Amino acid sequence: HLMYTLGPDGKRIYTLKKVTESGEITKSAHPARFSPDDKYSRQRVTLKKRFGLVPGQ
Repeated sequence: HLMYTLGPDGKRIYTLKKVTESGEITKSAHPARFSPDDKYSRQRVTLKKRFGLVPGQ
């Protein structure tokens, strides 16, 4: 009928453990990274950044 477990010396320890699990359930459907396609990258959209021109005659 005790609501606490004693130690090897006689020290009381509140360990009713009435409930099975004792933890805060994390929220589901968390915000996952957005990336449905490869075009998502701003770099892919940006024009050629190589500037490989050939000025001359």
